[PDB]
Amino acid sequence: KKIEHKMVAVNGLNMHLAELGEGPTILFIHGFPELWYSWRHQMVYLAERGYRAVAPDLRGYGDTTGAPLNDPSKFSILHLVGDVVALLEAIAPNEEKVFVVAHDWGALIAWHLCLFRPDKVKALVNLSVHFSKRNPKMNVVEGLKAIYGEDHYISRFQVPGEIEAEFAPIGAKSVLKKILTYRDPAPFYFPKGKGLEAIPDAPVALSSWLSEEELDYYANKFEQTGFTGAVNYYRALPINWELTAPWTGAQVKVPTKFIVGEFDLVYHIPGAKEYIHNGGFKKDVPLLEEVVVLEGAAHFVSQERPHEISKHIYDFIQKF
Repeated sequence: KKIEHKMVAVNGLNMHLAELGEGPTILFIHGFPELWYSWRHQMVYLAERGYRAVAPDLRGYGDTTGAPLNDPSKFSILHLVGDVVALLEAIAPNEEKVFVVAHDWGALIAWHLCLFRPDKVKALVNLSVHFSKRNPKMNVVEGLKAIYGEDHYISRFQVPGEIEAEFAPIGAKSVLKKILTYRDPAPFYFPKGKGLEAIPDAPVALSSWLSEEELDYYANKFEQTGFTGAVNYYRALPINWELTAPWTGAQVKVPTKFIVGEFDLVYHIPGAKEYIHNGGFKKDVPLLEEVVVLEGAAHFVSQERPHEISKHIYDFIQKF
């Protein structure tokens, strides 16, 4: 059996969904700047082991249509979780709870899914992005700008049109290659006018996990769609901060496994390692199982270390 692609009408969107296997549903949620395609290895492994793997393209990505690119306010965390809740109702009508696997912005969506609707998630495997406790004093954009300054990627992503104009002359393939092959623990810097010049390159041998065919799949989708839908998620971070005040003090009560690559830039945010390892993470997420750090791996662990990630998912969900 091959991977089946369908379109599902949900939360005002026409959402592209890729599917493989039969049995209990596992929803895979991708991050930035990625696609359903990022789960290619895991869908195969889990389907061959008696699970039904479902991976959509998210609001503003790939073959998912309907979101107003001109309005970043329609890319809030409330809209994104709304999309996922609607999807699950449409595609898993007979499972009250499903398994969720998520990465990066997908992981952020999944954290809030669990906060808003724990009645929908039986267990969670999150990659790269740890639970981010709301800072009472400032939003994420402001907090990271205080640490890393004006050229931080999240800061530079904020003004509509700006980063799109920077990527325009460079091309989708060169931007995507530069990001996917990134290994340095520093955040991305996009100083005005300087293209991809502020981004360090790793030795070529360390990206042998990414074929030219794989890179082309990503590049071809993003050349068509552009980067606006994807980047809009970061533009909604200031409103996300305001809109999430009701959940100050709320815990995630879903059984959870967290996995991160050693060199993931997110893992190197000041204070992140302390939060993760010394009790803060477990206090917000009481059913957090043992945290897994992948030695010698960077941000894109589902593609860089597919066997390790696939087996970690299988072993976790088999416990339920």
